[PDB]
Amino acid sequence: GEWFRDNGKHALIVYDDLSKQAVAYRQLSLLLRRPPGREAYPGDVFYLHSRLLERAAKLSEKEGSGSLTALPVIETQGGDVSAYIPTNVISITDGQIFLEAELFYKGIRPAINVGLSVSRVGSAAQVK
Amino acid sequence: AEYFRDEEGQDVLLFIDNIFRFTQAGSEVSALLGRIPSAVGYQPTLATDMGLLQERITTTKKGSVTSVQAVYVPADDLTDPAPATTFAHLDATTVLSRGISELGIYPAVDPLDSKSRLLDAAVVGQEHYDVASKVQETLQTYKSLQDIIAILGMDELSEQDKLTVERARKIQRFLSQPFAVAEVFTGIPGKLVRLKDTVASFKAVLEGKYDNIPEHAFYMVGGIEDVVAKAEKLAA
Amino acid sequence: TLKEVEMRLKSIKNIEKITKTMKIVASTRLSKAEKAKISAKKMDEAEQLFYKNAETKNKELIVAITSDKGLCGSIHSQLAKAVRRHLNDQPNADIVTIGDKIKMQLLRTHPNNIKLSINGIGKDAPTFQESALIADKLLSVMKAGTYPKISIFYNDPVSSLSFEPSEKPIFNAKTIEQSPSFGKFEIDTDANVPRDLFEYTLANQMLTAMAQGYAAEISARRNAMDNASKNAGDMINRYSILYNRTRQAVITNELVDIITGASS
Repeated sequence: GEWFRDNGKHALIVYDDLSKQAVAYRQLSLLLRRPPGREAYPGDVFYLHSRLLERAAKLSEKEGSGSLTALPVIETQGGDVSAYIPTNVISITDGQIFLEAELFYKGIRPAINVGLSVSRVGSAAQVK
Repeated sequence: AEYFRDEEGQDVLLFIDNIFRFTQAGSEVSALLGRIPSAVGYQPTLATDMGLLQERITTTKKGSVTSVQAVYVPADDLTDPAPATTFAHLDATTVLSRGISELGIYPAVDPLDSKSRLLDAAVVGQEHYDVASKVQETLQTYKSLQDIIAILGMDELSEQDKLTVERARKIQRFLSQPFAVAEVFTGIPGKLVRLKDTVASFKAVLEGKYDNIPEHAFYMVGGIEDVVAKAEKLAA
Repeated sequence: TLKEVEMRLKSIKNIEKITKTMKIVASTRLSKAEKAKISAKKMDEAEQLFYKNAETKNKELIVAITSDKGLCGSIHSQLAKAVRRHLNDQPNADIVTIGDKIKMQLLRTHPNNIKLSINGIGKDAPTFQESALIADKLLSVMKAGTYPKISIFYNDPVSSLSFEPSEKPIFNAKTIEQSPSFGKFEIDTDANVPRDLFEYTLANQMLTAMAQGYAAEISARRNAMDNASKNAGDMINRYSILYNRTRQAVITNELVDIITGASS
């Protein structure tokens, strides 16, 4: 994606999903016998996800006005929005679209839970 | 199964009961193999282990594979790492829950907590998908009001909610079915319902054309015709 | 499981707060309800003694008033059910419903066999003028001569909690003219006194029935809300127990994982 970003085009990258990447890193690190952390995840998973997340940007006109946009996906288990990986990724991301199973079965689809959802860029991104 | 698929050229039907134990085996050897324990003691390699196992169970250009896998759920807690990893691999999932089985309704499939890729109208046709949508919505509405029911009784709801709850409690039982294998366990003859009859029956129930019947008529019977027959049999 | 018990806890707690606030509100309104009941009973009882001097005796019109305000016990519907049974046992009658809850209950039992439009009254305690106006409107569309048999269906407080439906017939104007057992009473046939006494009787009986039903309804809603608070407390306690057990279990899993990590 950075090729499109740096050459003045616009690209959006979707990760489906970063939690399984973290699980793969947990396996890899544990078999390297690095010390475990919370919930047996390795001690630098935040430094993992942040390195991926920070690459999203819109470049200034000094570098051709290109942009890379990220839309990662997280599979929370049992609604544990406070879990280690969800907590870190929430701390990292600009805004969160929360999807609630209860609304989905209630026929409201695509079931975005508006009250919990947040966007920081907000009004600057919408068309007038 | 793979040799039959790739060499004989036949389509094959593969049953695996129950695949969960595979992962559990990996746990047992994990400590003696010297791995650091993963979450709740599972082996670190769980994800790629199940991958190397189950990515082999797939249709290919050389032949079709239809497979049914059943997973034991420790403590009936679906959040356990093994079933949670397993969800990613299945095209269709139908959770069985003690919540309905303890009430004695069988086969006790959870009509809310299940999914399939073929649900969309592009496959079943709109007339089927709409009935599916309204069935799920009705059951979910009943569940959402069930908390209040406990405190204010069935009389407290408005007419719309009360009628919706009546429809929901009818439907929830109408999903029950006497399996041919289950005769031993139930004394009820087995009933097999074709898909079109099922869609028609649930559309009929939602459209109010069979509203008046007591709940007991829907329980352990297949097809609306046999529901009517049981209604008459219970009236006698 | 943990989050499910948390959400159901939140729902139960919300409903319980509603129950407690409504409990205090109904407890406050009950006193004025009772005082108005006593006044109406005294007045209509004097009227009833004046009738007793006559030794009163008997499509028929039945008027039943149940407060439109919901959140009460089943009693509001139950009386509507009881009269419905009385309707079944006497198909010659005609039914009139004076309230929203009774209107809903009757609509499920006899939507079009007989029609009498009444609504919007249950927002406040009864008053003599309201009952008189409602009575004048009630017989206006169906002459009393077309309904010589009459019935009024009300609720009475068997106790602070207990409630009991009952009724008292409206003595028709034709019946008031027949002077059954009233031979000793002073009369003047030149006057409208029969019809005037009919209309006054209908107004006073409407007032008495409304007052009795209203006091019984307020008492019933208070008692029902107390029972609701009881059930809500049981609900919250049980889910709280399951809540803390589940929390300890998950924390135990986390503890075990960190313990095994450290030892290696």
